Amino acid sequence: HHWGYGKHNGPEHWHKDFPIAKGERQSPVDIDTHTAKYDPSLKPLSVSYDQATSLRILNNGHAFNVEFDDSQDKAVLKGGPLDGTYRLIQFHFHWGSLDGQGSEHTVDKKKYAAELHLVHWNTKYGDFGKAVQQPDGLAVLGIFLKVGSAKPGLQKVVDVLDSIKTKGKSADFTNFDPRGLLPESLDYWTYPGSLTTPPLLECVTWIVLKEPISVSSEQVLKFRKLNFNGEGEPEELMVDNWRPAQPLKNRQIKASF
Ligand SMILES: Nc1cc(Cl)c(S(N)(=O)=O)cc1S(N)(=O)=O
Ligand SMILES: [Zn+2]
Repeated sequence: HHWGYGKHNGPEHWHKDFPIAKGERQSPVDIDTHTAKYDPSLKPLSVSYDQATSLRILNNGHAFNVEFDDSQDKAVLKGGPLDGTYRLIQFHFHWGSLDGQGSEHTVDKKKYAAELHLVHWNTKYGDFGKAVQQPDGLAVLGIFLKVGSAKPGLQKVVDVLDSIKTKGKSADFTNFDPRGLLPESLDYWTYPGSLTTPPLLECVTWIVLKEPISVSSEQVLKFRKLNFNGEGEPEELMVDNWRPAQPLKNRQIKASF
């Protein structure tokens, strides 16, 4: 009875195996644009993905991860609310069964069709495993996806999904440039949170971009063709793999604009 997004193993059940699910800094959260405060102390956000080197893509049973070689100082996120440098390790998405839902963070309660998460770990902790055990171990750059014009830079990801339809399947995925998934503006909201999937560790500094990227209906439809189940098992379409907004509690969301 592994965790998932179904009625019997979904978000409302996670607290049993992962008590921190009801913690003080859980993610995602609803971003109230009028309550968020502009913070002039925020330094410019720096996204340096020029030397990013992807290794492959994997269907982990709940979504898919595009993994990067993080053994060297490449693909770094810094500046903004961050102290030091965070290295890119992987990115994945959360999406819905319908265009009207799919994102984890919401803006004034608005749900986007999907949400992209570029995960980075604080280099002062040596690696990802040690980083997640620290309050400032990770920095996740979140980007909303809305349905409209196609996103050319996402097509290579979309076309490879056919080869990893079921849980456990992976495929070589090199030379993918994550810069093609970024919107024009780097304006963002930031707050201290957690992983949105079990183990739900509260080790994340969230940086959510205000500007969404547009992807075509055809592109997101292919995301929905993936399977939660493994090869040869009853088909369970991989959709609605998003956790709903959690209590903000004692936290303030800061705006870079
Ligand atoms: N490993 C991992 C790390 C982070 Cl930080 C996040 S998220 N959703 O908090 O960005 C999700 C995952 S997972 N289990 O989906 O691969
Ligand atoms: Zn995520």
